[PDB]
Amino acid sequence: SVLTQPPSASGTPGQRVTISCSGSSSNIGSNYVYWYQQLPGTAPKLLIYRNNQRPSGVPDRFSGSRSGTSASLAISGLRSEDEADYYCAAWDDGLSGSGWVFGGGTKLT
Amino acid sequence: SVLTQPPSASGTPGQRVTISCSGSSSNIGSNYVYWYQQLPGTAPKLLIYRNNQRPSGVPDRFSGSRSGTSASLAISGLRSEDEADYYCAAWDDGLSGSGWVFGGGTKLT
Amino acid sequence: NFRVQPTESIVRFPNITNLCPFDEVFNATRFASVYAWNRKRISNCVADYSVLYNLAPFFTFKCYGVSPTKLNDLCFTNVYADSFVIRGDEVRQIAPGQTGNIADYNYKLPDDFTGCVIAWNSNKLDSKVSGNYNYLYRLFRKSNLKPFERDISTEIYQAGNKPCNGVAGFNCYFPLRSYSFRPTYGVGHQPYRVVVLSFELLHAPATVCGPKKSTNLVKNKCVNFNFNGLKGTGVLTESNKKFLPFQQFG
Amino acid sequence: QCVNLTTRTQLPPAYTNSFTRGVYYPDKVFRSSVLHSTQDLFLPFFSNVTWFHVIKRFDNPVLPFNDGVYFASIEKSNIIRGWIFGTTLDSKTQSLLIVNNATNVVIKVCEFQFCNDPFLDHKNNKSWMESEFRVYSSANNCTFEYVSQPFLMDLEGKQGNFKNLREFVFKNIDGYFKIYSKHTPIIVREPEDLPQGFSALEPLVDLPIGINITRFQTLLASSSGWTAGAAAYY
Amino acid sequence: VQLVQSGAEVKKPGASVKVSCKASGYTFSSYYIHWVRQAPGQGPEWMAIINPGDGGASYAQKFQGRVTLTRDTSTSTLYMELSSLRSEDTAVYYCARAEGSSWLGWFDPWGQGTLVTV
Amino acid sequence: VQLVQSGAEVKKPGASVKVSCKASGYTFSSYYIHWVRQAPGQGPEWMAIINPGDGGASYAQKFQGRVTLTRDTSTSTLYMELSSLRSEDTAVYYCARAEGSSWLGWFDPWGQGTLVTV
Ligand SMILES: *[C@@H]1O[C@H](CO)[C@@H](O)[C@H](O)[C@H]1NC(C)=O
Ligand SMILES: *[C@@H]1O[C@H](CO)[C@@H](O)[C@H](O)[C@H]1NC(C)=O
Ligand SMILES: *[C@@H]1O[C@H](CO)[C@@H](O)[C@H](O)[C@H]1NC(C)=O
Ligand SMILES: *[C@@H]1O[C@H](CO)[C@@H](O)[C@H](O)[C@H]1NC(C)=O
Repeated sequence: SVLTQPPSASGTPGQRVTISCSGSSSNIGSNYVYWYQQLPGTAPKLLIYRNNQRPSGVPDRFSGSRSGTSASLAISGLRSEDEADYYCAAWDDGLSGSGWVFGGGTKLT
Repeated sequence: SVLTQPPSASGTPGQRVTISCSGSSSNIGSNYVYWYQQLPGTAPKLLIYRNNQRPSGVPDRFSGSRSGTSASLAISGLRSEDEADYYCAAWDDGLSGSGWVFGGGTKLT
Repeated sequence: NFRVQPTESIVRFPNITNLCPFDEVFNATRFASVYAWNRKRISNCVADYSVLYNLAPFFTFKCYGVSPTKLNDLCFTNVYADSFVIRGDEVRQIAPGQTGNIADYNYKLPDDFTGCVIAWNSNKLDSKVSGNYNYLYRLFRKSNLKPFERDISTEIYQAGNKPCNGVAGFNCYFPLRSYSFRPTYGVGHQPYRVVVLSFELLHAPATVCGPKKSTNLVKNKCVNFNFNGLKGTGVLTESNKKFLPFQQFG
Repeated sequence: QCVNLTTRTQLPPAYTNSFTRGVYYPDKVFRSSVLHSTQDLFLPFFSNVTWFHVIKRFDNPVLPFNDGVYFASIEKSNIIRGWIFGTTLDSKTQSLLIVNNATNVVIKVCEFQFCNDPFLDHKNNKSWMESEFRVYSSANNCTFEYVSQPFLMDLEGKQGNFKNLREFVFKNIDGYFKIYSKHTPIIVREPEDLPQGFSALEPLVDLPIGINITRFQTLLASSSGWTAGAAAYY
Repeated sequence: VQLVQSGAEVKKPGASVKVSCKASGYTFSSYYIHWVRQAPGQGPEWMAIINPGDGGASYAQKFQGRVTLTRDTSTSTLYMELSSLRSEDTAVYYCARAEGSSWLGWFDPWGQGTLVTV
Repeated sequence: VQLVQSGAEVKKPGASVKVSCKASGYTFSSYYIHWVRQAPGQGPEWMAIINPGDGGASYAQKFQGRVTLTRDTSTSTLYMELSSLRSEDTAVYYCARAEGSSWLGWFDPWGQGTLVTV
């Protein structure tokens, strides 16, 4: 549908917080989700497949999961380098259009 | 808030004069109001209690009461000793600081 | 065929006149901490939740499953009285679907939550000039807890990958953090006493409710005024038949 | 705490015909000088019922519970104080309790630190006294609490001429727990079998727990030398 | 084994803006091509999915018909010709790569994007 | 039953001043002390609260950190220290008694005050 996202994600260096996308029916519970991180000044880069495995290789300090109609990503060992914007992408399959819809926008502090 | 007061209260002896202190929300509606008299050359004194009674002893000609989000004090029987100035005090409970924001400043002739 | 129609009309079941001891779990002096929130499954009396306008600053009054206008008319079953003291900024994230430092590690609500929360200012009452370092919360834990769960353990958090036991230091932090409450703090930082209800209309038969209405006594009239009660019309007269103490109807 | 009392043994229980007992008021809707038929749970007429006897005789048997149970305790000494409706009693499933000691009539349906056989009876052998008093260190999961009028009990006891006759009917329908009783403290005969007669049973209390129970016990109230009175129940 | 964009600048509103990026690397007939638009300060919106060879095209609801794409195999160019530009049409375009013969799955790396303003 | 003050003179700008006012009469250890300053052309503003014994003080937003507060019972001298004195802070400081272990209430009569100028 619209894929509501929190406006920001608070954090301090050296701890674990969770960032989540909440969606409607037949958008998150139907198809898989995709997590994305946008570093400033760089092209965006893939970080996870369907949340059961790592695509090429990342340390396992980041863990993704689904719960009902929402998806969540727990991050630990926070650094000042990883302060970026997080996005989620999903296949919508809604009425009058079924595009690759994205989430809102969050900022990591 | 700011608790504005008129700069002066022109009057004559034998005439009743009313001074009004204009407050804001959450200062006069719930918080009690105090009227203080500043004397020249000596220490300030507790002019009146909460607006029902006298501190230690005074004629009931000194009247004071609150209404809405404002306060008022009616003083009659003006003498040479009554030539002074008054202040209004109210609890603040404001944003980023909850000290004692007093009133403005008046002048009685 | 002619017929006489009734005038003042009602039906006769409500007969209550029961006492209801309250305003002590709501207006206490000592209250629970953030993680020390306790449960009172209230099944004592009427528990009128509508007469709460004596205290003006009840800023949190929204309720989701039921409306306050139609609150004290239906019957609930096993309502939970959970009370804790938090800051004013955390009041806005008590609602389900919110995120924060208290919605994942201390106390979280289900997405199908029934009930609502009542909060009010308690800074003058709960804030000393030297501070009140007795209400404390936990920020560090191994994993996120389930809703309606209490954590009591004060073991040292192993944030880093270094073996430490008991003694703190580098990458070994104390999870429980005491609040720094002062009366000069602004809105949202003052200590706010918070009470939340969970009606949970399931499982057991309903126990806690009361209409408590009343009417008059006008003998031998073609009306139906009857203590606002159970269905049934007619006229009301005086009958001399005898009942045993547990008898109700005829 | 848990004690290995053990000595688990069984005795052949005597069987006696119950003639016309266990008739109670069905509903709280009434009528006068008429005849009416009800399709309810009753004790069938001229049935048979077990008879447990207390003499060096100990008996707290395992009794199955199903769709309501009728008791008839005939006694003067008043050893019996309550009933435990518990199937596990290991503090994971809820168990009932009927314990009101002297003046406080608090009944706490809760999970304490209770073992398989947490005794609640006697003291210095024959005398009547509390169940080691302190029975739980702290409350972890408590569910129900209710105080009522104190039941008609007699202090100490007397053997012979069993005046007290407590008839009870226990039912558990759609979460409601219904207790019916007709307390008749008038009989001067030999105990033997059930007395011949008819008496209705008025309701006393209904408690909204919401759980189901299919297993219960009884709460009769040193190593060498046991002295106890005589009792009987059905 | 990489994709680079083309250069552009500000154009007049209500006109046509040509945008393109090259394609090189692996085989071409069995890999779908995604294009996606991203606005600064917000989330990106999915633009188009293209099958090479026969040049199959599909477009979203908000861009159906108002945008035109063309594709080819031998020259390996991928054109859009934007028309009806608003202040909403000031964003950065990205051309991508897919799994191949399937429009569901992970997204292969994008280019450097093209910024367009009115 | 009266509060007496100390004296002060002209101080250099950007320095720290110390005021101690002796209190006699009521109980020293069970009565809060309000510290205010009165300036010409304006009214008095609260700037410090004194809890005797441990000296636990809750300063305002504009008076936090810049004010050093010390309370005792043996010497019975309420030490107040101000840093970064300028020409704006030239005022008469007053220390007054309060309700005692409760902030809200009336105000006790004030002392003669100590005038500080820069
Ligand atoms: C009872 O006996 C069993 C069998 O060994 C033993 O495990 C248990 O600890 C004993 N309990 C007590 C209270 O003696
Ligand atoms: C019923 O009671 C009689 C004793 O009168 C006994 O002999 C018989 O076995 C009992 N029947 C059952 C089914 O228990
Ligand atoms: C009954 O409860 C009261 C509670 O006030 C207690 O003081 C008293 O000791 C209790 N009596 C008992 C348990 O026999
Ligand atoms: C009687 O009570 C005392 C109290 O300590 C106890 O030591 C003793 O064993 C008891 N005797 C009997 C026969 O119960």
